Amino acid sequence: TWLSDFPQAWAETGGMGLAVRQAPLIIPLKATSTPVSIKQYPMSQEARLGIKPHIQRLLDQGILVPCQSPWNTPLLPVKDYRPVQDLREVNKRVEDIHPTVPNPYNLLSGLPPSHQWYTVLDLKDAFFCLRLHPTSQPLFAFEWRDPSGQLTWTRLPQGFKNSPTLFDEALHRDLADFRIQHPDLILLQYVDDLLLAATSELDCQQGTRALLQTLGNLGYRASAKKAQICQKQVKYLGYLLKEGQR
DNA sequence: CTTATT
DNA sequence: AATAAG
Repeated sequence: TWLSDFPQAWAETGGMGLAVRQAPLIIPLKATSTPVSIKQYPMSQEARLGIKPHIQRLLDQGILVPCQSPWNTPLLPVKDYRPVQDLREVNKRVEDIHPTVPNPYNLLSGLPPSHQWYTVLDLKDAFFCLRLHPTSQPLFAFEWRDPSGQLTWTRLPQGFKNSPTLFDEALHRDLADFRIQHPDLILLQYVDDLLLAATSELDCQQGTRALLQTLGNLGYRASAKKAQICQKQVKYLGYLLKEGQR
């Protein structure tokens, strides 16, 4: 099965990803920025117990680490509890980058009628596959208490304004060669949502095998549960792709 | 929780 | 002078 043939490619069997070819990211600040330390609003025990096992898993995975930082932003006290960091004051102090992710409408314009066999993959915990340079880690620090200090991220965090664009650009670099090796396949990338299109069932099977092999080797992980493999009809970016339509 | 947006 | 999102 698709599961068995590519253990490394799937999130369910390959472990947490890590994009091994990508240098740890340095996050430039605006020219006038200085650190902001925002106090953590008190969190109820209910919310703290809800959040706690997620924090512990991330610590175990090395995605969070202890730190002491002059930066601090709050975790939401009401966040099915999973921690959500309010990074708006950090985002304001980080230098802007050009938004290079295409909007879905334009992206799908590059899908020709000749290619009507589809594979759709979504990468699991995509931002977390990208390492942050140690110099940039303190930027994203927050407080954590167990009724005691700060933690921060060692990977590109949720809620950071440039994460989608930086991920999209990193994956484009990592999939550049795949595109060159498979000139007859169509590959659409929208941050962590991928569409592979081919002219035949067999070509789509072979391409999908090569894409999974490649993604796994690079350190990314796709959702086996959500995967739509070699169908003439798929759901991609809120559209139903069918009979060359939409 | 905070904060931007008829 | 509810709303959606970090």
